[PDB]
Amino acid sequence: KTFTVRIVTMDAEMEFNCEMKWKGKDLFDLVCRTLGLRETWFFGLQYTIKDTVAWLKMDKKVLDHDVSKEEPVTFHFLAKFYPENAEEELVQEITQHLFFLQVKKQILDEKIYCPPEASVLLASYAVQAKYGDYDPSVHKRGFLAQEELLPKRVINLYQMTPEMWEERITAWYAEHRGRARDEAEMEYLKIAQDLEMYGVNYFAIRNKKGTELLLGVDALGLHIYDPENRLTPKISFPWNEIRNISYSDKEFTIKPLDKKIDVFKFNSSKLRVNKLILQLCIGNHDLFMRRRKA
Amino acid sequence: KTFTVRIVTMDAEMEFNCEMKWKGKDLFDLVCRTLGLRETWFFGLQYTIKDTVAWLKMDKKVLDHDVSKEEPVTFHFLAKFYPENAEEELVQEITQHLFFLQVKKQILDEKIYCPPEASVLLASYAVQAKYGDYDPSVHKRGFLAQEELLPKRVINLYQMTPEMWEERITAWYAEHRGRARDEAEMEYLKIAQDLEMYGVNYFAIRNKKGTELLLGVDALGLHIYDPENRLTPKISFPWNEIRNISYSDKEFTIKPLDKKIDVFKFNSSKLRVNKLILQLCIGNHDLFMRRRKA
Repeated sequence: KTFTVRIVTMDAEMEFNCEMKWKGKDLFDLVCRTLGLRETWFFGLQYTIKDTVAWLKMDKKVLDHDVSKEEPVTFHFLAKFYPENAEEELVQEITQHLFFLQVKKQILDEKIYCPPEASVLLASYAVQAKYGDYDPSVHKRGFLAQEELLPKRVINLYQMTPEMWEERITAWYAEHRGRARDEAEMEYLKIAQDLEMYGVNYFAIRNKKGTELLLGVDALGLHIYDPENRLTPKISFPWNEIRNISYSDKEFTIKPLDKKIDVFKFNSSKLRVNKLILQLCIGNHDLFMRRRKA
Repeated sequence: KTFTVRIVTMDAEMEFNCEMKWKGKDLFDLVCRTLGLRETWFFGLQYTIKDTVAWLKMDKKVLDHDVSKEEPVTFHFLAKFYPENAEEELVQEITQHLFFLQVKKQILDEKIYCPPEASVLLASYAVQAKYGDYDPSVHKRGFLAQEELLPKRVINLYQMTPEMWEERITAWYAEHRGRARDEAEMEYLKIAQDLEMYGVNYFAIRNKKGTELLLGVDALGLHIYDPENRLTPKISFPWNEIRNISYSDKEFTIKPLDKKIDVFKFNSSKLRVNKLILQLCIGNHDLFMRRRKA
């Protein structure tokens, strides 16, 4: 027969009857159809193995994955890949909305570094999206007292009173009058996507000299960071300038298209992490080309 | 022989020896070459007839123009047309720079409406472009005291001292650390180009019911505004939807390509103004078509 699956989006949770033998693709397609989401290339169904993220594979039976067999089998529907320009690439409202909620949560939880003035500008669009137009007759002093709008780190950097933080957000909010909810969420993405950590998946690696570094995998390419600086990578390899990315035991090899550049090798200890790195490299390389033409 | 011509750019003033019989084209080309400017189609050499703007005509002798002959004969080198997409179309540093200075002055002079928070963010990029990275050891409280950074309109909307505005501007300025000066000017333009009044030439007109209205001519088309609202036009005629634009006496006729829409007629009495409207319509329409390979 079927087994119950619970799907958690950034919006809500829902359940479906999964045919005991369906593959990831079947379940994934059903979720996307239900949401009315056709820009499917950015999304996946996430589960966790130990303390590492993993994504359902399209060509593999759902119950063959390393997931609890206990009903309901639960997956989180999330963006696995990010566009380079949200305004250009995200055509549907549902798609824009789900990116907005996912990225906002990353900002509020300090997964993406966001400086204070940017955080206030972002909060003002989140307020527009939720409340609609500012109206001083309805939105009186203190109207935002129970809303989570800013990263905690930002409060630590400024020594302002509750009233002054509210005023700073309101000031920007007042200038968005006339903007529809969906527009506000897109404006939010437009600002967020310029943040240096936006859309980057970081992994601890070691180069051949044994130096601890971070690998960043993103929509633009593969990047090497010093561990103390997640903002600006020291080396970048654009997706269209990489010939091959292979893995064997704890070692990855980045093969440049330009033969004048030597192959770049690094090590990564966890098998489950390496599997994820490969998933993200293949997918990002793919979308990079798709978004460019072809 | 020659006569001295004074050319005023947004950067500085310079003088040239203009041959007694040179045409507009000769003097314009000399100015562009001197600036190292090849993206010349956006620019012209401006003078004033009574209270109205006028542009040097390329095929007419400089001295046959209705310009004061008191040496130095003076022209202002200015953008007459604006790109639809500044980041894409303004490729040379000089072109970007001249656009940046001219639009900034429009903002500071209140020719383009700009709300307060936007004004501060804009100012912060103007500061990055002028001073380079924020350095608190050099840029002490008060370092911006003699700079004109915000529209007077904005300053007068609040009870804030110059030091308080400096604080707001500095907070943003601090977040631009690492941005090159030319890049900061482009960031300024990207924000400015989205302001509702950006790039619009306005003219007082009367429709056939005798109603006072404003004609807006810009890179995208022709627009009809209520005089009390220069931000949002009530009617827009995109350039690719207009057959032709002409006038006879004080009457202009806009002829839609969609025969289902009646021609739009309006009056404008000042001949000097009507000549300017025509030039701006022809040039904008022509550039719009050319951007679209037609």
